[PDB]
Amino acid sequence: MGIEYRSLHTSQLTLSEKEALYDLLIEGFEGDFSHDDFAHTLGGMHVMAFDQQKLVGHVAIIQRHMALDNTPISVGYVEAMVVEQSYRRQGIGRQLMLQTNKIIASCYQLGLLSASDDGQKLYHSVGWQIWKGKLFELKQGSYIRSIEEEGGVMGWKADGEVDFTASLYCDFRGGDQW
Amino acid sequence: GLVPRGSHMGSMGIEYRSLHTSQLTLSEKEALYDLLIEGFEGDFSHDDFAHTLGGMHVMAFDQQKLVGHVAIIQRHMALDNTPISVGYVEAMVVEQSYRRQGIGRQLMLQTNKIIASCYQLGLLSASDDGQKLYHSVGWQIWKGKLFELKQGSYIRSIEEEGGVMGWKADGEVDFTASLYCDFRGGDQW
Ligand SMILES: CN[C@@H]1[C@@H](O)[C@@H](O[C@@H]2[C@@H](O)[C@H](O[C@H]3O[C@H](CN)CC[C@H]3NC(C)=O)[C@@H](N)C[C@H]2N)OC[C@]1(C)O
Ligand SMILES: CN[C@@H]1[C@@H](O)[C@@H](O[C@@H]2[C@@H](O)[C@H](O[C@H]3O[C@H](CN)CC[C@H]3NC(C)=O)[C@@H](N)C[C@H]2N)OC[C@]1(C)O
Repeated sequence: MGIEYRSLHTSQLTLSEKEALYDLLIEGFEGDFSHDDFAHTLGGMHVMAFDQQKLVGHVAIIQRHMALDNTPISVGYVEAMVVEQSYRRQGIGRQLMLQTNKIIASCYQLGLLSASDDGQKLYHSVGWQIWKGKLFELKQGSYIRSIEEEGGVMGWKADGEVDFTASLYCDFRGGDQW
Repeated sequence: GLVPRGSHMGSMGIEYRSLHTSQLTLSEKEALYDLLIEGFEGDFSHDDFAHTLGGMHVMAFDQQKLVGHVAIIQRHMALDNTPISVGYVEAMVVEQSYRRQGIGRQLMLQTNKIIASCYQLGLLSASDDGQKLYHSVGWQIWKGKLFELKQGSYIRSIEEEGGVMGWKADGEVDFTASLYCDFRGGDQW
């Protein structure tokens, strides 16, 4: 412990934090990180962990506009969790998601994310549970169903009640829509 | 208790603060809502207040009084069939007694800064009485066709064409291409 946490919007980042963020994401994902993945990281809030001026952890929360069963839903979508390897064994990830949960709770109706191989445990340990409904994405104007993502997407409710069996229609982006 | 949030500058006795929605108190949320209705003379709907939150706010205060606001929403659209990241400008308003003092200009200058650092294109929907201010800081009429998701299908937004304005974020965007916005409650533009 001894890690200072900062919640800042992309518009508030230093050049130092951006350059440190980019190096951390590449080390953590090492070629699994597209230029599209980097694009999805930007535009919203970043939760960052610092060990005495040098960045050790990061998670981002971006606003997405989806449809939950023909009803508009304001989603805080979680992107690019990464913790430096030497710092992965200190609960930094859990602290990251708890600030994430607060931001989602004070801004959006629903938090969404697409779990990775390393972690479907950490997200579950702070209240995230697998999304059970069908998932759809925009593909050249019309909506295709994202079968390859169902079971990999998890949600988190904040002060409401959302049918985790309903269909979700995500907004359009580059690369992986989820 | 209360700590410094985001960022602050001052211009001619007016303090301007850029805050994310997650960085505002419930009291500040209600002060803003009070500002929006009085400033729009009742035209401001609850769907429009929902469209205001979730992103950044620039807020102008005459001393302790909230006298100006603008919001920058992140929206995910398509240009033709290319993905484009949009900072959508919402709920621009200055209190009636505080017009003619350069507050809307300063609000938009901060808006341009936020957009330039975060998104590829700024977009807004302006009134015919409001196009003059955004033109004064580089915004141009969008020339392409506009589309909106209605019940899962894209329909042409004929009534909004000519009323949407854009501001390129240090790049190149063809303002004659068509725009396919994201789904939301209330008015899509
Ligand atoms: C079906 N089995 C899965 C397999 O489809 C795949 O899932 C991918 C998921 O990981 C990825 O998002 C994660 O990777 C992005 C770029 N690499 C950065 C954000 C990161 N999540 C954030 C919260 O850290 C999604 N954008 C796309 C998913 N297809 O890889 C994991 C998997 C379990 O094998
Ligand atoms: C085609 N002639 C226009 C006419 O369609 C209409 O345009 C509307 C536009 O104004 C409105 O957005 C403005 O009002 C929102 C809620 N009222 C708050 C945000 C505010 N823009 C923010 C930046 O101040 C859009 N959301 C919907 C548009 N239909 O009214 C104006 C008009 C000139 O008559």
